[PDB]
Order: sequence, then structure tokens, then C-alpha cells
Amino acid sequence: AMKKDSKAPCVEVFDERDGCKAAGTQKASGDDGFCVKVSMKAIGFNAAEAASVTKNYGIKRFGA
Amino acid sequence: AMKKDSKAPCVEVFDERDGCKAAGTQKASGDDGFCVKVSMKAIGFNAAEAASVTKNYGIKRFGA
Amino acid sequence: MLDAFSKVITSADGKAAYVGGADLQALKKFVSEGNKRMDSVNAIVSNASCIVSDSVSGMVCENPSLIAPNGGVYTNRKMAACLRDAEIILRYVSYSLLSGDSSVLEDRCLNGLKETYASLGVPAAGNARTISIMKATVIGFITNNSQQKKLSTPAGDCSALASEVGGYFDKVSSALA
Amino acid sequence: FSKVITSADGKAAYVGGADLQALKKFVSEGNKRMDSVNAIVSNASCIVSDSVSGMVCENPSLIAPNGGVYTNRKMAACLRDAEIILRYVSYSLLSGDSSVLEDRCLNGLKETYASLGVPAAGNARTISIMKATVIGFITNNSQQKKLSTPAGDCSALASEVGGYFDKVSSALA
Ligand SMILES: *CCC1=C(C)C(=O)N/C1=C\c1[nH]c(/C=C2\N=C(C[C@H]3NC(=O)C([C@H](*)C)=C3C)C(C)=C2CCC(=O)O)c(CCC(=O)O)c1C
Ligand SMILES: *CCC1=C(C)C(=O)N/C1=C\c1[nH]c(/C=C2\N=C(C[C@H]3NC(=O)C([C@H](*)C)=C3C)C(C)=C2CCC(=O)O)c(CCC(=O)O)c1C
Ligand SMILES: *[C@@H](C)[C@H]1/C(=C/C2=NC(=C\c3[nH]c(C[C@H]4NC(=O)C(C=C)=C4C)c(C)c3CCC(=O)O)/C(CCC(=O)O)=C2C)NC(=O)[C@@H]1C
Ligand SMILES: *[C@@H](C)[C@H]1/C(=C/C2=NC(=C\c3[nH]c(C[C@H]4NC(=O)C(C=C)=C4C)c(C)c3CCC(=O)O)/C(CCC(=O)O)=C2C)NC(=O)[C@@H]1C
Ligand SMILES: *[C@@H](C)[C@H]1/C(=C/C2=NC(=C\c3[nH]c(C[C@H]4NC(=O)C(C=C)=C4C)c(C)c3CCC(=O)O)/C(CCC(=O)O)=C2C)NC(=O)[C@@H]1C
Ligand SMILES: *[C@@H](C)[C@H]1/C(=C/C2=NC(=C\c3[nH]c(C[C@H]4NC(=O)C(C=C)=C4C)c(C)c3CCC(=O)O)/C(CCC(=O)O)=C2C)NC(=O)[C@@H]1C
Ligand SMILES: *[C@H](C)[C@H]1/C(=C/C2=NC(=C\c3[nH]c(C[C@H]4NC(=O)C(C=C)=C4C)c(C)c3CCC(=O)O)/C(CCC(=O)O)=C2C)NC(=O)[C@@H]1C
Ligand SMILES: *[C@H](C)[C@H]1/C(=C/C2=NC(=C\c3[nH]c(C[C@H]4NC(=O)C(C=C)=C4C)c(C)c3CCC(=O)O)/C(CCC(=O)O)=C2C)NC(=O)[C@@H]1C
Repeated sequence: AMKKDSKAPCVEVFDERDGCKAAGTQKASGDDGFCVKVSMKAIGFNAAEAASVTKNYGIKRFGA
Repeated sequence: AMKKDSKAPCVEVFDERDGCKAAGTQKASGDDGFCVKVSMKAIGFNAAEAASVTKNYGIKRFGA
Repeated sequence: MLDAFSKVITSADGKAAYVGGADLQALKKFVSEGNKRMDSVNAIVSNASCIVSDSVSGMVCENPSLIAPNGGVYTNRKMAACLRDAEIILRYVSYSLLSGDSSVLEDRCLNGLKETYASLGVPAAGNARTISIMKATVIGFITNNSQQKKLSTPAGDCSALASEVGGYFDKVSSALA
Repeated sequence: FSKVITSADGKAAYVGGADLQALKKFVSEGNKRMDSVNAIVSNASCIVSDSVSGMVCENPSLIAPNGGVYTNRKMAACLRDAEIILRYVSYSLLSGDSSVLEDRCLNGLKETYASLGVPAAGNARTISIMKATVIGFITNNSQQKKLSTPAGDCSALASEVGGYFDKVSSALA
């Protein structure tokens, strides 16, 4: 059932084959540069984006 | 002196005169709908955006 | 189908789980076109904000009564709730594409959603158009038909994955019709 | 907000209600000023990315080998710095002065960039595009997106924020 708690799977895909490593970020096992992360998080309301859409919806963007 | 720690003032401006309130967000005294928040945060590297700019820098956006 | 992240969906706190290295290599064998599929998922989530905002904006510009009084996204609260829902849906679709099936989308996003929207008066015609624009936008990214931003992938064909993710959007549309 | 700048954890401070009313009596044009700050921070991502993108498209040698933003690591560092600078400028416009920008962002920065070989011409162009973009938003000359403000003139505040950007340009020249 849809639980009405706004929680959704947040998938993050990493490709660090260039060798640039950030401190503290090793969370799985591997050294080929690839990782997939999934968490389940409440998606929040964004008043700023809601204001912008209300104002700017009639403008075609991105060559759409 | 610039401290070489990537920390910058993060300013957030709130105008909640439309009466929409989110639970647990009252952090100062005030009832006219306005608030300014400032924190000092390390500004992070964004690999995805770096990848996009490298690929897409020659695309004019936003009617510039 | 890829089940490694199932426990994230069901855990009390949704704390992140991670897979890399040889474990991830083995996982990718359980879905078709593993590498192009990760690129496709990355394209969705990396562009989540613009996908949602262009889709809701199009909903509104085609039917601007949606932002007039009594409209589905009249007031900033309602607009924000709609942008949130569009992102929630997009994210369950992204997880369907990662895992190669729609069971979690159907169970945790769609089951009960039509009746909730009926109770709230969320208009079906508007939901249908936001979904069809999100589908078109995602397919556009995956098939090298996005104009302001191109992906940084090796050049090739991703038409099968575009058809698969289109199917996941179609499940949303069908459930909310 | 000075204690936020100097505290060890930089934990957030909040001003609303009467304190914010009072603060809006020490700076000019307090309401337009908060709309201007809001326009900067709400659009920080696209301001930064459009500005760094333009510095590259005008000089694509910057992404070639030996170039200032060759490799994702260096491009990401540059985008980060552009955002840092933009945010110090936003805080200058909130407070109506540049003391924190000069002390915590600009003092020692040119020396750091000289040591690293961060190119001054590229920095100059990124800053000039960031300035133009912010002024564009504040004066209704942005073309894709407009602000949700009462219509009116914000040219004085555009001049003030232009001066803060000019302090960055001058320091890094
Ligand atoms: C934050 C994104 C944005 C929205 C949304 C919007 O409505 N306007 C936005 C940005 C914006 N950009 C400018 C000005 C410039 N942008 C560039 C870079 C692009 N030009 C290129 O040639 C290039 C590579 C192909 C780009 C990438 C430049 C050079 C400018 C001009 C800077 C100058 O010296 O004047 C503005 C300002 C208003 C305008 O459209 O010119 C804005 C608001
Ligand atoms: C995420 C933003 C984006 C980037 C960056 C990029 O390169 N492409 C992007 C978005 C994108 N949008 C579409 C398709 C559509 N977008 C809309 C909404 C706008 N049309 C309007 O009339 C309007 C109000 C004035 C909008 C806002 C619509 C209607 C579509 C078409 C949907 C359909 O049924 O086909 C795409 C898909 C490729 C394309 O150009 O159509 C993309 C990639
Ligand atoms: C109703 C659902 C709205 C909506 C409102 C939200 N506000 C959020 C965060 C927030 N708002 C304020 C201003 C408020 N607090 C005060 O103390 C004062 C004045 C004394 C007022 C005007 C603040 C300071 C904050 C941040 C709180 C903190 O720093 O912990 C918010 C949460 C955003 C998030 O969770 O990421 C919401 C949802 N948002 C909407 O879209 C509708 C229109
Ligand atoms: C060098 C400065 C790069 C850069 C790297 C960053 N990566 C960030 C987060 C991150 N990276 C991974 C993948 C890594 N962890 C693993 O376990 C494995 C494989 C086994 C790899 C490939 C993960 C999982 C994460 C998130 C860590 C977590 O969830 O706690 C990161 C942080 C971003 C932030 O803090 O907001 C950085 C800076 N980023 C760049 O721009 C340059 C190119
Ligand atoms: C449609 C989705 C795209 C398109 C994508 C392609 N990707 C190709 C190969 C490929 N991508 C990766 C990175 C990917 N694998 C991972 O495990 C993760 C992170 C966890 C990532 C982000 C790899 C390793 C590879 C294979 C090496 C290679 O061939 O470079 C690819 C080539 C065909 C194939 O390998 O099946 C394509 C077509 N390309 C496009 O033009 C659209 C926009
Ligand atoms: C250039 C910046 C803009 C422009 C801005 C204008 N804003 C005007 C009035 C105004 N704005 C606010 C909200 C502001 N004050 C706050 O305390 C906060 C949050 C902390 C914010 C976001 C208020 C309260 C007001 C006064 C009117 C009202 O109650 O809404 C305004 C009218 C002139 C004036 O009052 O000085 C302007 C012109 N307008 C433009 O066209 C450019 C793009
Ligand atoms: C946007 C394209 C729509 C639109 C969306 C609205 N949804 C509103 C409230 C709402 N949405 C849900 C489902 C959401 N919560 C979840 O947990 C999940 C999945 C796990 C999803 C997809 C719920 C449960 C609710 C009510 C409770 C809540 O927000 O926590 C909403 C506000 C309706 C109102 O208050 O009248 C809107 C505006 N509205 C539109 O017009 C377009 C078509
Ligand atoms: C973008 C418009 C530039 C560009 C920027 C680069 N900066 C690089 C490293 C770097 N930047 C700083 C200053 C930054 N740190 C702070 O704490 C503050 C303010 C509080 C700022 C403004 C530092 C200290 C460093 C080195 C240490 C670190 O990153 O923590 C950088 C990497 C250069 C290299 O490693 O060779 C770049 C690429 N580069 C360009 O070409 C354009 C013009």
C-alpha cells in the first residue's frame, strides 16, 4: 500500500573511474569506480520551486 | 583570512505570509511571516554538475 | 531482476544501502543491459528537478485553470504538493528501472493512490499530462533527444531501455486514469 | 548574523519578527534587499553553472590539458569556488557591507590562486557573468525565469551588488 508518508527510493549512481576520491565516502567494497546507493527518504515540499513554477510555467524551456 | 575550508555563509529567506506552516520550523520569535536564516557550511564538490558543464558548456541556455 | 536494495524499501528508517565492485558486477547480470541501465537511472535522478518542473509547468501551461481558484495547484501549498508527488513518482520509476521490475512501484506508490487523489479532488487529467511529459522527457534524455543538456555516455542505442521505462510510466498512467 | 561567521560549528542563526523589522531599518530598501538576496540564493546553481560554462565556451582551452578546468576534479573545484564567492556576495547584500567577503573570502585568495595556477582571465570572466546574471534577475532582464516580486525598480540594489562583484574582480585581477 501507498503509505502517505511521502517516502520514496532515492537512487544514486557513482562513476569514480577518474580516481578522484572524497574522504569518508567508501561505503561498499570495490576499487573499479562504480557504486549504487539506495535510501528511502521523505520527499519534501519546495516553496521556492512552487513559487517559480506558478510564475514561470508559460515559458518554454530546454527547447521543449 | 580566507581559511581554505570551503565554508561560506548560506543565506535562506522565508516569506510565509500565505499561512502555510510546516511543523517544527518555528526557530525564532515572529508572527508576520518573515524570517532570514544564516549558517556557515562547507560548499561541496558536485561531480555530476562538473560532468555536465564539461559536456554542455557550448550550449546557450536561458536566452542569454 | 535486481533485489539487493529490497531491505531499504522495507526497513524502519530507509538508511542507505550500497553495492560496488564485484558485488555490483554480479548484480548487473540479473538485469538486461546493466551498464546502459545504470546510465539511464543516473540520467533520471541527476535531472530529477528539471524533469519534474518542466512536466508540471507543461501541465499548467496547457490547462492554466489548474492555477486559478478551485484549481488543482492553486496556492503555493498545492503546487508544492504536486511537485513533490511528481518527484515521488519519478523516483519510484527510477527504482523500477534500476531493479528491472515494477513491483515496488505498484505496491508502495500506486496501490491506493487513485483513491487518495479522488478523496482530495486531485484532477486526473492533470496527473495524466504531467506523467506523459515526464515520460517524454526521460525518453528524450535516454535517446539523445534532449536539447539543452546532453548526457556524457558512450554513444549508442538505448531504445530498449527507453521502451522499458515508458512502460513503467504507463503503469502510473493506467493506475491513475 | 556575525556570530554565525565566527562560531566553530557555524550553526544556523534566525532573525524574524521584531528583530528582522529592526534590521530592515539599518539598511536601505530592506524589502527589495531581501528579494534580491532571495533571487541570488534561490538561483545559485544556475548562476554558477551558466557563468563557468560561459567562461569555457569563450575560452575552450580551459578544458584542454594544462587548462584551468581540465578534468572533472578541477571543474568541480571551480564550480565550488564560484558558488562560495556568490554566497559571500549574497551575504554582503544581506548585510549591506563587504567586510566579511573581504576578510573571509578575498584575503589571501589571489595568492592561493597564483600558487595553484588558477587563471586570472578565466576567474575574471566567471565573475563578470555571475554579476551580469544576478543584475539581470534583479532588474527583470532574465529571459527564462522571472522573480515573483511586486513590479518596480531595483536599480540601486543592482548597483550595490555590482560593487560587491567588482571587489572580487579587483582582488583577483
Ligand atoms: C540562472 C540561469 C538563468 C535563468 C533561469 C534565466 O532566466 N537567466 C539565466 C541566466 C543568465 N545568463 C546571463 C548572461 C550570460 N550568460 C552567458 C553564458 C552563455 N553565453 C555564452 O556564449 C555561453 C557559451 C556558449 C554561455 C553558456 C554570458 C556570456 C552572459 C552575458 C554576460 C555579460 O557580460 O553580459 C544573464 C543576464 C541576462 C542576459 O540574458 O544576458 C542571465 C539572467
Ligand atoms: C529537464 C529539463 C530539460 C533539459 C535540461 C533538456 O535538455 N531537456 C529538458 C526537458 C525536456 N522536455 C521535453 C518535452 C516537453 N516539455 C513540455 C513542457 C513545455 N511545453 C509547453 O508547452 C510548456 C508551457 C509553455 C512547457 C513548460 C512539453 C509539453 C513537452 C512535450 C511532451 C510530449 O508529449 O512529447 C523533453 C522531450 C524532448 C522534446 O523536446 O520534446 C525534454 C528532454
Ligand atoms: C506549507 C507546507 C508551505 C511550506 C512551508 C515550509 N517552511 C519550511 C522551512 C522553514 N520556514 C521558516 C520560516 C518560519 N520559521 C520561523 O521561525 C519564522 C519567523 C519567526 C517563519 C516565517 C524557517 C526558519 C524554516 C527552516 C526551519 C529550520 O531551519 O529547521 C519547510 C521545510 C523545508 C525542508 O524541509 O527542506 C516547509 C515545507 N513549504 C511549501 O512548499 C508550502 C507552500
Ligand atoms: C573527487 C573530489 C571527485 C568527487 C568525489 C565525491 N564522491 C562523493 C560521494 C560518494 N562517492 C561514492 C562512491 C564511492 N564509495 C564507494 O563505496 C565506492 C565503490 C565501492 C565508490 C565508487 C559514494 C557511495 C558516495 C556517498 C558517500 C555516502 O553516502 O556517505 C562526494 C560527496 C558529495 C557530497 O558530500 O555532497 C564527492 C565530493 N566529487 C567531485 O566533484 C570530484 C570529481
Ligand atoms: C542511453 C542509456 C545512453 C547511452 C548509454 C551507454 N552506456 C554504455 C556503456 C557503459 N556505461 C558504463 C557506466 C555505468 N555502468 C555502471 O556500473 C555505472 C555506475 C554504477 C555507470 C554510470 C559502463 C561501465 C559502460 C561499458 C564500457 C563502455 O562501452 O564504455 C554504452 C555502450 C553500449 C554498452 O556497453 O552496452 C551506451 C550506448 N549511450 C547513448 O548515446 C544514450 C544517451
Ligand atoms: C528587485 C529586487 C525586484 C523587485 C523587488 C520588490 N519587492 C517589493 C516589495 C516587498 N518585498 C517583500 C518580501 C521581502 N521582504 C522580507 O522581509 C522577505 C523575507 C525575509 C522578503 C522575500 C515585502 C514584504 C515587500 C513590501 C510589499 C509587500 O508587502 O509584498 C517591491 C515594491 C517597492 C518596495 O516595497 O520597496 C519591489 C519593486 N521588483 C522587481 O520588478 C525586481 C525584479
Ligand atoms: C501534481 C501532478 C498533481 C497534484 C498533486 C497533489 N498531491 C496532494 C496531496 C497528496 N499526495 C499524496 C500521495 C503521495 N504521498 C505518498 O506517500 C506517495 C507515495 C509513497 C505519494 C505519490 C498524499 C498521501 C497526499 C495527501 C497527504 C500529504 O500531502 O502528506 C496535493 C494537495 C491536495 C489538497 O490538499 O487539496 C496535490 C495538489 N495536484 C494537481 O492538481 C496535479 C494534477
Ligand atoms: C573557477 C571560476 C576557476 C577555478 C577554481 C579552482 N579553485 C581550486 C582550488 C582551491 N580554491 C580555493 C578557494 C576556496 N576555498 C575556500 O575556503 C574559499 C573561501 C572561504 C574559496 C573561494 C582553495 C583553498 C583551493 C585549494 C584547496 C581546496 O580545494 O580545498 C581549483 C583546483 C586547482 C588545482 O588543484 O590545480 C580550481 C580548478 N579554476 C579555473 O580555471 C577557473 C578560473
